[PDB]
Amino acid sequence: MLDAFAKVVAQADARGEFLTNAQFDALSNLVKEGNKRLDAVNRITSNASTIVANAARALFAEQPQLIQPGGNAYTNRRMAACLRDMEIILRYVTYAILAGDSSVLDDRCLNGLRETYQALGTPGSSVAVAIQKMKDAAIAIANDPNGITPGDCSALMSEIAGYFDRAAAAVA
Amino acid sequence: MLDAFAKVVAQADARGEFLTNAQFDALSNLVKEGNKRLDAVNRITSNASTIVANAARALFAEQPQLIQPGGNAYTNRRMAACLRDMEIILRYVTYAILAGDSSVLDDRCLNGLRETYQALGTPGSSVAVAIQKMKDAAIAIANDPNGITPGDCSALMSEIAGYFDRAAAAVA
Amino acid sequence: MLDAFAKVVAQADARGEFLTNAQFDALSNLVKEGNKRLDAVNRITSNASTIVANAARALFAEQPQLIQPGGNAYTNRRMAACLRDMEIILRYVTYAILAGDSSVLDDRCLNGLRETYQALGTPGSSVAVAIQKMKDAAIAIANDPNGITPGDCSALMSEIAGYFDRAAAAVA
Amino acid sequence: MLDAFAKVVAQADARGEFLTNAQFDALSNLVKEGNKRLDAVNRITSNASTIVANAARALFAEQPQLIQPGGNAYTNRRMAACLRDMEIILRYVTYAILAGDSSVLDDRCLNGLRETYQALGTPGSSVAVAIQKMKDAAIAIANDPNGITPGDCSALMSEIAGYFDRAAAAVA
Amino acid sequence: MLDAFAKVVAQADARGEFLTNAQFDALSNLVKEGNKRLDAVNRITSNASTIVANAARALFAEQPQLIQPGGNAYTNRRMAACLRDMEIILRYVTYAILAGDSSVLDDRCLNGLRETYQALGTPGSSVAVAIQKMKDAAIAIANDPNGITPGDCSALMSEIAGYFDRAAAAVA
Amino acid sequence: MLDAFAKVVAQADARGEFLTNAQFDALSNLVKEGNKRLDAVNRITSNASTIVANAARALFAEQPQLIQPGGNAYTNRRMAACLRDMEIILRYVTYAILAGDSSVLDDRCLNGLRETYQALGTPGSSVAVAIQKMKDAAIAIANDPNGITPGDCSALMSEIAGYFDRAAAAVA
Amino acid sequence: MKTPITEAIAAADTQGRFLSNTELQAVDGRFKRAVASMEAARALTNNAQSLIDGAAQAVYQKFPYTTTMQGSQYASTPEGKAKCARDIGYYLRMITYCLVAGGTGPMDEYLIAGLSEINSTFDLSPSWYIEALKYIKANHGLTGQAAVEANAYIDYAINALS
Amino acid sequence: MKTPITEAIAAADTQGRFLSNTELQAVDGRFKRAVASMEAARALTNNAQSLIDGAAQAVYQKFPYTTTMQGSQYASTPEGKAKCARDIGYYLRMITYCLVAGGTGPMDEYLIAGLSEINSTFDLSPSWYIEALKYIKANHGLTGQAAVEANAYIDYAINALS
Amino acid sequence: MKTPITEAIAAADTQGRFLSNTELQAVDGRFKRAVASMEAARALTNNAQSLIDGAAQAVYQKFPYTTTMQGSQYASTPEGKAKCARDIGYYLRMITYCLVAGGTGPMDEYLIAGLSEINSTFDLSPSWYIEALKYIKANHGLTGQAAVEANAYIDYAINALS
Amino acid sequence: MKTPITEAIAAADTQGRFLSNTELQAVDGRFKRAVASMEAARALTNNAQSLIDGAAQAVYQKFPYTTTMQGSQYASTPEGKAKCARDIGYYLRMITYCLVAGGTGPMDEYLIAGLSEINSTFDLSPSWYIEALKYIKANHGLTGQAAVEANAYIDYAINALS
Amino acid sequence: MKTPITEAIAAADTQGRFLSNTELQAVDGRFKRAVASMEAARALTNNAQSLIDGAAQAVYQKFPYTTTMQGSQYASTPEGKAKCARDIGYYLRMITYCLVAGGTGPMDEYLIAGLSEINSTFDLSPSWYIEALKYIKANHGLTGQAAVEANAYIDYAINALS
Amino acid sequence: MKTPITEAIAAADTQGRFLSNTELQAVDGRFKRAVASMEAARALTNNAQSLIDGAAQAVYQKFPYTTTMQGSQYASTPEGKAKCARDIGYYLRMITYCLVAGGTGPMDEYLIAGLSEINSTFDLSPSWYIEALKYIKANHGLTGQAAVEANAYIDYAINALS
Ligand SMILES: *[C@@H](C)[C@H]1/C(=C/c2[nH]c(/C=C3N=C(/C=C4\NC(=O)C(CC)=C4C)C(C)=C\3CCC(=O)O)c(CCC(=O)O)c2C)NC(=O)[C@@H]1C
Repeated sequence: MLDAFAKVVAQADARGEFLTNAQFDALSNLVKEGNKRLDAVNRITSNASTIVANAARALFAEQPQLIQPGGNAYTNRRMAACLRDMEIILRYVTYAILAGDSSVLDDRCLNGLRETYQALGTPGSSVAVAIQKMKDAAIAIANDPNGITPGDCSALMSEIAGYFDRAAAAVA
Repeated sequence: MLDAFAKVVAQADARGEFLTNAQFDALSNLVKEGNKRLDAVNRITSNASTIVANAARALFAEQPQLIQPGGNAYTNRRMAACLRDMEIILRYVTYAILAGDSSVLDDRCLNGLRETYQALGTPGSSVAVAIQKMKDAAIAIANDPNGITPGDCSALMSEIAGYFDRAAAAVA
Repeated sequence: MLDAFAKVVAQADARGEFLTNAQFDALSNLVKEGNKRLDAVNRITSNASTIVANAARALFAEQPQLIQPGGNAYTNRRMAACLRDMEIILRYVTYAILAGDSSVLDDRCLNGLRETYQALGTPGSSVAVAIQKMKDAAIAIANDPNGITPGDCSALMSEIAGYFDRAAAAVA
Repeated sequence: MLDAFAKVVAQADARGEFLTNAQFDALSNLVKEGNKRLDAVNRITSNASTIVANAARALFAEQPQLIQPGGNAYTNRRMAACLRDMEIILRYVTYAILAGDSSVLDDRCLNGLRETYQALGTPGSSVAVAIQKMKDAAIAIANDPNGITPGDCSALMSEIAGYFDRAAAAVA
Repeated sequence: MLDAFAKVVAQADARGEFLTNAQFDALSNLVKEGNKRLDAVNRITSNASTIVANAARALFAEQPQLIQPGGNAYTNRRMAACLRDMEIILRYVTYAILAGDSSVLDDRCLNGLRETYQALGTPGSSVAVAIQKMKDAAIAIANDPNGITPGDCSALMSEIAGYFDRAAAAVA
Repeated sequence: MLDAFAKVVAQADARGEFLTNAQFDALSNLVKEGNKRLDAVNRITSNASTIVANAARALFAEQPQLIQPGGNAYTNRRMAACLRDMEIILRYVTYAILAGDSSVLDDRCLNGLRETYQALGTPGSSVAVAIQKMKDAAIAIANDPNGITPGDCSALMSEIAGYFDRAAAAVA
Repeated sequence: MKTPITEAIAAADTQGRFLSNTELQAVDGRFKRAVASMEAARALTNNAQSLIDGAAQAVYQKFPYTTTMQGSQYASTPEGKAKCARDIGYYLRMITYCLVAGGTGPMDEYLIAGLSEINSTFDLSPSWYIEALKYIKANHGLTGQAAVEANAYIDYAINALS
Repeated sequence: MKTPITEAIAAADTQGRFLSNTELQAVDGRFKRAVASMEAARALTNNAQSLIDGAAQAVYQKFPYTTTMQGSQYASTPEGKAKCARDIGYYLRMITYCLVAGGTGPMDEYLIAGLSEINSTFDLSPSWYIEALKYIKANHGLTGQAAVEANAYIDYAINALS
Repeated sequence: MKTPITEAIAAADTQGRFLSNTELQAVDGRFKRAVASMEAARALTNNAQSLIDGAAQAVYQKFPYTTTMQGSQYASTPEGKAKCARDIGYYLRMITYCLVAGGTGPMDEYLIAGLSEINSTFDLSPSWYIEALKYIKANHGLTGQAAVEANAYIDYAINALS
Repeated sequence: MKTPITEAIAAADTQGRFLSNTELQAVDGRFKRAVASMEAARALTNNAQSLIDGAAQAVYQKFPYTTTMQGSQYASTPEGKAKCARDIGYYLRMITYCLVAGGTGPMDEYLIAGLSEINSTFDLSPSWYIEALKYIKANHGLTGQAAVEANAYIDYAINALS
Repeated sequence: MKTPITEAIAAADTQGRFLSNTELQAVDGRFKRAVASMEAARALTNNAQSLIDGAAQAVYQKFPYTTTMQGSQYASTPEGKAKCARDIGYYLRMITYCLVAGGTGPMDEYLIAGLSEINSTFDLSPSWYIEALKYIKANHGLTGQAAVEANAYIDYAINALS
Repeated sequence: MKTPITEAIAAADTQGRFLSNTELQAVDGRFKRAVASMEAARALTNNAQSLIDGAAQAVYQKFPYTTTMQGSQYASTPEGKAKCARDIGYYLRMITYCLVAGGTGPMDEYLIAGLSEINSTFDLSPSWYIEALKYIKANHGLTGQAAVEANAYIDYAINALS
């Protein structure tokens, strides 16, 4: 996996060149927004359980057939698996937010997922709805103005939205 | 794997319903024929060696090219493998008879077998003849009127014939 | 794997026949040239390091892009792998020379190699050049008239050339 | 492990003799009391959780120092281990009751236990109290006259008491 | 393993009490000297190779019998092992300096070491000399006034000396 | 393990000296008797089965209590183990004869054997008789003047007797 | 699925051998016990509704707060009460499956696996289900061995919940 | 040792759980079958000598060469004949053990393990024992389920020998 | 025990190497954060009693049935109320340990490991503790980064309980 | 296939290294021994028929019952006698392969692997083949090292059969 | 690639859990240190050419034989001198990567892995590079923490070379 | 230790079998080659001093800087020159051991294992030893197969050093 910093280094090397002032300046800026990134991760992570549970309740209220007998989330074994999958999707998304790169999310979570649900018979599009849900809650909790120093986090939120959309698109 | 009983339970659940009197009555009947099923398994199993050995002798007398040099059963290593395969086919067939369901036979024995012989270069149709043979001997030994309480076992014999035909068709 | 001797035995068996005088005479001749074969292996093996190192230097002088940044042999990790691969190709070629059969070379070295380079993104044709190089040096060192009893080794050299061409063709 | 039946067989063999009428008669009697033994196991097993939980509560009320900070059962990790150990002691005791022999209890549970607590720093005598407790509850639940065909189970109860005392003595 | 902080926590818990102002004040002071501790580790670690190599040269000049044929450091295999052992002793000593506790050094390096040398036939006292040596060099390099902000590191140096003496005493 | 040649090398090294003419002459002589050593091994090995079987028959005729019920060789499992042990003792003895050193016999066969029989309850002295027996047969078959070039093998036979006595003494 | 029959063949299969008298006696063991098992299953199935409706009330009676307290995990809403009765029906339905199959198999795969995770995630209390099961235990109206069979699986559920 | 009871607890033990109704039905299965098993064991034991003496002769009759041929593996000597009868008694004795225990356990540990090795090492022919077992099979004089039990273990031995 | 420092050396140790700048920056990271952590720990410790007494009441207020219901798992007895306050003190005490150590280590070893087993065995409800933790969260009276540190560990506990 | 040459490269290959003087001396060892081996192979091949016809008779002479007894495993039928001679030819043919290859390889893959299984399944007695091999051993008419080579492989077969 | 950030998530990932305060303090640790790291990287990059040209000369000065001796591994040819300066630029370039990334990662993957193999195969002497690195160490002209950062990675390289 | 003989028994041992003709031909292979090996060993041993004194000079001649340069790794001191000659004697002594043993064994255990580590730690250059070995190679004065044996082990050393 790579973090936003190693990502630039890897590109510089393949060309065999030193970093340019543009790159230094760009990376120097990531460092400046560091505080906002630590808060985002802390908050989302700090509400992990609520985010997963509330999103699933909504999913099931919206698509009751997933829990009717025969449904893919019917029986506690399949239900636990469903909840586990959601918590896992959320876990890798928070890693990407800390890293500032989706590599970890792609290599260790998203690849092979589509094939896996296809083979299991799990409605991949239903998973997309699940993650879309956590996305909204996650961001709502991330940039809530209460409890912290005021300032703009809009760019970080849009980036955070990216990783979520990225996962949703990988199974839908 | 499933036995005839769990098979009904699994169907009832996927629908999310209790068993019906038809089902109770049907399963209650399997219990009534239990004695005949224990005898079938005991007898066949009790003549395992004879069944395999006599069937193979016949196979080889019918298709001498399997044992000529170059044949797939030429050399003691390939011959032992051949005999082993027959005993294994017979073993899983007796499990199905005890269970009253072919699942164990399908999941743990028949699947991938065709691919396996194709890749090894083993004449799958020759295997079919081998099993057809054990079938006749097995049934002959199963419903031999000597040595036991008289009664009709015709339905069980036809079921027993099914598993054998099922395996033969899976490699031919 | 097989050596030239077991190779004849395996052919004799598949037919179910004893060896013929032609075969005895043919195999008896391999034994007569044994000394030349031991010398070939000893010499090549005795100059293993020089052969690999000198061949690689030439490869890199001929195709400098393999070591420019981004090249497949750029960075010490990829370079070590490259050198390792060459030493490994050479190692299996000397086994074939001792055996008098390419089986060991084919089963344990050449098969899957083309697929492996394709997947890694390694210019297979560049590897062919590398091995072509060791070929010339290897043979040059094998039949150098200095230091040994004079005699004809031309047939052995042509055989030795075969295994090298065989490997080169397996990746190109 | 051995059950009361194999135990007699093993003794007969070491002497190289057939069973005597005394032995047949003795073993024939174990078969006659079979029903009582199935009930004992079913009942105790059916109240597994209650037996362990109620016994532990009593242990802790009697020896509060085991749960004070620094105590061997202080912290949820050590407490879970304690409860686990009790359930495990109870589990192997029910196996012995089914078998009619303490071998399984001795080989797979009691041996090395004393050494294990010594090394861990666990008050072995405190464990003895724990098991003494389950003993009383277990037997109370085993021969409760309500809910079953009346008859004498006194001999079985005394045997059941034996395995419990046997475990208690192995750690105290 | 524990660091100076977890060490206090573990003691507080076994008593079941909160930290006292003495403890807070004491731990608050470790934090204040943090900078000195990072420098110590960086410097020693930054001269790892020199420290080991120079200490060994001295050991061998002082006890030439260790490298004479038959000596425990005779042959490159035993010599590499010797050098490896020194680097390993040094490695665990730097972990203790970062942690502010010798636990990691004791549990993962020192225990069983004496038994290990006894069984191997390695002069444990000779090892003590080796480590005594690295001690002097390590400390010399740690509190060299050149290249850094001036101040007192005497207490840290005495602590650093402790871990070294601790290892030396564990094999001598 | 070591062969008579490496044994001399290891002694030369511990002293850090080259081989002396005495040593060269001594080792040059082992080479001269090579033919006798190859014959010894071939013959004994060529009669492996007969040697073990005939020796065991004698052991059992001499100590019938080993096969009475309760005896350590009673039951086919213990009997197979007994025969296996004999074949294994014989196998390692032939390795020593090829090597011209008992190291392989000591390190990989004799050490821990006494402890092993003590713990198993196997009459170690009875094993000694078994091996004494194979000794006599082995030597009888080794220096039988029929079928080979005449000459003196007395020294080799006495050496061969040594390894056998060495094993017998290791369990008795 | 775990039944006396699949257990019998699994044992023979791991040892890579044919069934023996050992395994056969086990299957005949279940065959003979089926009579009492089927009787239990039948009775539980014919009286499903009243036992379910009775068990739900027993829960609400013992833990009155589950009907007044606010939150989606409680039955303080018509929706919550439907989910509650549904869950009870699941338990009852599973024990009949165990009786028909002759083992815990059905319950293990369909209900026990993942249980603790679920009760934890949706804030459902085990004692709520243990209470409903005790009601079914005291009122199924079965006697003799038919009651022993029914109770065997009810208690099995109780233990998984504690 | 392998018995319906030890098999029942081994299964529960590997899954690290308490015995369930599944295992219990298996033990009751053996308990109910014990009646026929004990009857077989008793009859075989009371008629041990004549069956053994009969079986030995049946072997000598079918393979006459085992009485004239020279070698220690044959019964062409009073010693060889004693070993032969002894071996037959071992087989008979083992099948009674299997009947009392309710499984192949006794035979597996005491006779099957190592069998092929032994017959190979001492040049003993399997067909010799298969012949003796067939004699015992045709002449034990048992009927009904007592015969099915006895034959189950005799045939089990036959298969191990082939 | 899991702390930023032990994590740093464990990483270096598994890779069998010396500490590098990578690990050192992590330790300095904790060193700089210690200031806010210590402030939190101090404040929580000085106000332990009132927060504990407040949290207990908050639990009894939200789940009134825990004070009237009969059973040893409830605080409907002076003994049950002592156990309850004791358990709350355990939670509070553990989060201060996490602040002093700079990681979850203390809580993980002493409280999380085995938690679910315990709450299951003694019929203790998680929501009871989640409620007590929320009270401590809303009333510790800390501000700035000292509050972020305190809340980080409180929420960590909440998640382990759900 | 196991030959002095494949053994030499396998050793080098597992250690992941180039051939050394160690392995080379082994190959020259086989090269020098080939002279006696080839002589043996040639002689056995030129006299195949008479040795085979002689060996079969030796078997029938020693075990006369194999010609009169009824059953497909015996040579009491023209078919059984053909199978018998065929099997003998297989043994002879395999030892010549071992001589040409310089190792047991051919025999191991083609004849030893599965041997015991086969002799067991088709009721073939090992002593029958051991007898045929002893005949070939006493009558191949070879002398010197050519006899030592031939006998080495004959005895090797004898041991596999016992 | 090994950075304080990837190390932080790898740790959480192996334990299969969410990031905690433990890991976060480590990332803030690197974030705060970045200021000195970036300053070092910038200075090294702006003065790359002169440091490289200086370091090469320092090597030729200390080991004069590398300029006169004949062989392709030496800089006794314009080609050899180009390769030499190129290699020095590689080292310098890698340490700036380590400063920007905050860890040894870049150097480990791109330069350390396979180093000894390469220096061995092409007869390149480590002391040649250790000399060039010492020159860069004494003349980068950095002060304060910017020098500590730069030196940390230079010394790291020195150790890999010895 | 690795010799043609220990290799022969190791092979048989892993396959858990008796030695066969395969292994025996390998030992006879070494036995026949011993004649040339012993001749080499003898000649190298009788001329040890002059070859050692010659080889040292050859090194100093090719790499003159090893005699003037300052540092303990060089022979610019009487002590360094003694260590240098000592090391050369070690190499020579080891190749004679290989000749007597018939394999690389002695050299592998005593010299190759750990070589690269040592040359790295004490800044010793491989080309220094490769040079000394080439001198011994060109001046041992052996001819025929005695030279092939000697050279086989010299070149083996050369490769380990490159
Ligand atoms: C072709 C490669 C060149 C060549 C070879 C050549 N070699 C020989 C003879 C011998 N070679 C050996 C070598 C070995 N024997 C071994 O056991 C081993 C492994 C340790 C080796 C390396 C030997 C012993 C001999 C025989 C004795 C001798 O020195 O001659 C020959 C002669 C064959 C013959 O006897 O007629 C030849 C022709 N000759 C060339 O011109 C090529 C450059």
